[PDB]
Amino acid sequence: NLKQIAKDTAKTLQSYLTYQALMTVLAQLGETNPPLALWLHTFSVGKVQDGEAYVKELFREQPDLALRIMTVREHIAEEVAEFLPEMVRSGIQQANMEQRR
Amino acid sequence: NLKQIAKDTAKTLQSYLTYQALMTVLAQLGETNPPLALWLHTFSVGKVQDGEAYVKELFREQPDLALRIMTVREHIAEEVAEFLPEMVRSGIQQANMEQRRQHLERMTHLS
Amino acid sequence: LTYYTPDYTPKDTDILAAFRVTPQPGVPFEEAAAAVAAESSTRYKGRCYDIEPVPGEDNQFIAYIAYPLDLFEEGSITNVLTSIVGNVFGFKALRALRLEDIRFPVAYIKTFQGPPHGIQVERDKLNKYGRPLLGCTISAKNYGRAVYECLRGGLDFTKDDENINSAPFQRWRDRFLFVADAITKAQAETGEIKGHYLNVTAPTCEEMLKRAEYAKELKQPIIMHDYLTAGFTANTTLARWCRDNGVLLHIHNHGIHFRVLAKALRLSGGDHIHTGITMGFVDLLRENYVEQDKSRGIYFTQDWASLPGVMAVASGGIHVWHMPALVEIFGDDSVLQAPGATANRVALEACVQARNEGRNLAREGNDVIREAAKWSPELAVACELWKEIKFEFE
Amino acid sequence: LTYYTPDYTPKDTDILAAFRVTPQPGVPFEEAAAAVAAESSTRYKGRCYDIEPVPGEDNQFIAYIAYPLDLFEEGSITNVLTSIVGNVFGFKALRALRLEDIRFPVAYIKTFQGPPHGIQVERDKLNKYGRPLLGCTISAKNYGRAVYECLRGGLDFTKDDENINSAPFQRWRDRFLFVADAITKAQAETGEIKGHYLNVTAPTCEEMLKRAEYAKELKQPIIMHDYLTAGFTANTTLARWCRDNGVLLHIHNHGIHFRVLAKALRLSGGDHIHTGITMGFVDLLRENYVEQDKSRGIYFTQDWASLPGVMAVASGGIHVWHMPALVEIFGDDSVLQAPGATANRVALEACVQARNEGRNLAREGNDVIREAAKWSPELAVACELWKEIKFEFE
Amino acid sequence: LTYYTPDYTPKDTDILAAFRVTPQPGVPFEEAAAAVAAESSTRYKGRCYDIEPVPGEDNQFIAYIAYPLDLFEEGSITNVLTSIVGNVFGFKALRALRLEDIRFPVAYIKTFQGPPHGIQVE
Amino acid sequence: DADEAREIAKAIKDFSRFRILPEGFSNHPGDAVAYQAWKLARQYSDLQERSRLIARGLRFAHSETARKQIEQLL
Repeated sequence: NLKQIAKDTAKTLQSYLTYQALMTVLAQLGETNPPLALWLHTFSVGKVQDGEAYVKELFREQPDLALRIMTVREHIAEEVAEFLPEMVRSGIQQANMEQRR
Repeated sequence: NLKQIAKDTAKTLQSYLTYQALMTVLAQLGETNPPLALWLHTFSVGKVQDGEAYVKELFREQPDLALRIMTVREHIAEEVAEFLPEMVRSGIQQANMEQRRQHLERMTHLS
Repeated sequence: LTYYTPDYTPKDTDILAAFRVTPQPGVPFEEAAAAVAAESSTRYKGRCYDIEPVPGEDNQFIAYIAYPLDLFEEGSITNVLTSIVGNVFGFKALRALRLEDIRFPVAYIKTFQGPPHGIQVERDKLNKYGRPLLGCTISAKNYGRAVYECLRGGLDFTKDDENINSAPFQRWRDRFLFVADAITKAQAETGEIKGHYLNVTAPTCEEMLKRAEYAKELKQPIIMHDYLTAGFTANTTLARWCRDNGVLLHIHNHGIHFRVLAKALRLSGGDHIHTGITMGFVDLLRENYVEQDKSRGIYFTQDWASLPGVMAVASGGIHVWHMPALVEIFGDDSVLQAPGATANRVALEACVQARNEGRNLAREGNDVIREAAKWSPELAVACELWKEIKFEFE
Repeated sequence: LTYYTPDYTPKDTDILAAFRVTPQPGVPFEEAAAAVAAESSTRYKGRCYDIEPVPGEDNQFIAYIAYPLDLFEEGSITNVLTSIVGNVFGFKALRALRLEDIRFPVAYIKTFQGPPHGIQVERDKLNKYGRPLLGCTISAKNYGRAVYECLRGGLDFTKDDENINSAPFQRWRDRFLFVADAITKAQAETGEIKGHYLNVTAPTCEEMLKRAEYAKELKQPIIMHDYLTAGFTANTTLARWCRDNGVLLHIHNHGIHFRVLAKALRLSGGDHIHTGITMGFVDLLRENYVEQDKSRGIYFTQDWASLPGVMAVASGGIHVWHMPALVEIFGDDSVLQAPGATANRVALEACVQARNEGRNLAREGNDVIREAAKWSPELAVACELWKEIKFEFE
Repeated sequence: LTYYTPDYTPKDTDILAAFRVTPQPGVPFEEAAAAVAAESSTRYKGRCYDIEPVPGEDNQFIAYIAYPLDLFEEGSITNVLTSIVGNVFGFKALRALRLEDIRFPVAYIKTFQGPPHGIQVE
Repeated sequence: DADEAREIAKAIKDFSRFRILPEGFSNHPGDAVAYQAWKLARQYSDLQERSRLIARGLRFAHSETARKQIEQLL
């Protein structure tokens, strides 16, 4: 229809916003805690963007990174999702022109 | 920074919005021209990413159906993509209620 | 207000600056630029001749200031960097101020002598031609035993970086021998000539004259130090120790952009400095003539007019698997950072021949690393350690 | 995580740093401080022993890091400023990072020799005792004729500042004579001995050795240069030219605070440097012992243990009428910046006797300037030029 | 004959000479000037760009030769006076040859230090 | 010569680095070096400075649509 695709996309959007969390997570612990930099690739094989499935495995060890993965997503989803209406429409004008020419 | 992120997000979901473009055309041509759906399904399997740069390869062999994929970037990108602001943050509050419960599931196991 | 004459073309011989200015609320764009060109200097005055704005950014404008030729001293970078931006960063009428560019004339570039050694002159004692370089950072005997086994994997030199001076556990003299005795046992056993880059930093300079006369007596290769916590004045007493010896070439919102700091450092000296805009100054250190690219930070035009080039150093971190991404961008004429050292030389040497076949090394980079695993066991380990992280969410 | 042991008292002989840290969202306060004490150095490791927070400010916390004694080289400021903050400013896990303080031990302070001349030693050739100083900034003959008439009003010296080197209109040699010939015609005609502070800045140092051997042959007073565009390495070849001659003493969110830069500069050398917290380092350059004032930036405690003091320079601007406000704050032992020069000496000399009567010079400062107009016509002009701006809106 | 390109403007930075030339009988004015700009030096070659004559005098013509900037050593008058007129006075195809002028660029004048003392310093 | 074909090989490099063809240009290297010579000639707002980039701009431009883009500068 026209409405369920907007919840369909919002399920996929939320996944990619969790990606930008984990790339920000991974780019910072590379120098601060390097023992906590080569073990984050034990849980992010094939799908990086999980939210709690790794944490259910991280409860039986130290699960504290998750509450930081969910506080990285705050400052980006509050500063892109409001500015989103022009940011996606502006790239439509590019991909309207490049294909017309 | 954030403009490094936000400009990267601007192309990712766009390529996802040009997929629901191609899927709307996919269900449309399964009813009007079933030869044209069986050939569009042949090209669809080719594992080619970057939806903006995917439609350009369509103009190479078929310059016409690549306009109908582009057509809904004015028409279906208004009923899917302006509804994103009230439909992200609601799910974040849900994930603030889905995963905070399992800090208690371990705590009850610690109880 | 005779410091703003836009009815004027800057001459062939003028010195010529830019500034990415940001003023306080209500401050006009035409009086902040006369607040720069006048308070720098004092026919002997700079004049802001152009006032171009910046699109889609926080209220900046590009101020083009033109100082005369005679205002400055021939052959000095300290004077040029001080009579221009002495007390111009100290105003409260501006929110920010950066110095994006400087055009030196042709007449003033060839007062300077420049880097002692270039893209040509480096290949004399350095036995590496047409392919970039490699070098990794490292008690006193046990410290000498470790560089004894890093150069034995392909490293063209090594780095005594992270500030190792003479401490009470590891003195300055007993570090030089044990990484000179460690070169004499890897020059012949690997078929190439390698250095170990060593710090010369001392309290005085009379002690620094003894940390550089002891190093190369006739003992030892081309051996460097920094520019920070030091100056264009501190490193002029020893960059001109390369005018006798050929021995020290590696230099290791509101600011001054690096391409101003790179014009200051070629003309001072040195053969390969550490660091569209990443492509920007690395087409200033290496090129002869550069035409005006406003989307690259290159706001001016000045031919270098026959003066020795200077290469670049890789500045992103550890890169063991991400090797063909650097080879295209920095090109041939650059420098990059024992099982863990033999994986470095193999991944570098492999890509360079697959470039010269004609294979597009941008869109093919990983498969050239993968075919080089079938004759090298040290690249069998590394490619699994690095990141295959993707998204196919279309 | 052996880089954070809060169960530990830092010794009597440890080197001891602070940091006003600000991390990224979600980053804990206990792992950012182990991201500092470990990546500085490498029993040979610094340990963040305390984690105190900051009240009512953007999420800062004070990290107390304790490096051992033996980790460093005796008598070096370049080593201390580089092995501590080498690659610690280069993280992305922090929003900001400042270096607020350093405690040197008693054992490591007296390895250094310090400033050559102090609060005692300055009064030998300088003929001014118990009252602060005065000095104002200034073709080639016409340039010499202007300092010829600034010192003739009371200026204890003058300043060849704003970067006057040898240009093609005004060479370096023909500026030294005409402001040496201008001292010999104001020493005897005013009854005091005055200098003119001159730049020594050259491209090389071999040329800088000729801009300082020509200045004082036996010709000339105590004559200085800077620290920026120069180092603690550049100004060590000529601050130890004061170890023969007594001739160069004036030094002219995310950073390093000035009180770290002031510990680095007393111990390097010089007799009066240019600049609660304004009162803060000026009780480090001048005092012997300072107890811990957390509301002053003085976070530590270290006695200076008998080493020569160093005075301060006025750093607010032109101050002709605002004279008694500086005399209380910087005290006696400091330095401040021909009709326009005779108004300066009179307003300075007047207040100092009205302090010693017992009159509260804070709550009375303007009337002491007004009573000194009735015997000085140059203070009759100045007090009307400056600002009487008030508000009585109660 | 790539030493005579009159389709060329001498640059802002070129070194730039003149010559009041007088050739033997029958010798053309265009090959005596390529007999000067080529045998001086050896993109590294001087080029006689102009061939102007002299009115009412014995068959002279003014040859404008343009050497590049990089051809010479910074700060030397011996080099400039020798790499230009080394073995160019030694031809028999010319009756005479004089060197009337030299333009130094702005870029090459200020390599030199010059007279120590001037109209001011004296 | 050597140095001019150095930069022509650079100009075709960036013209083929792009994912998108810019307006009025095709796959020929005569369009590649005439795209840079026009892209870096928009920035002058002066007539007697841009003709240094227009004579070279009219020296390489291969298709007629790439000839019109150079003609807008005049």
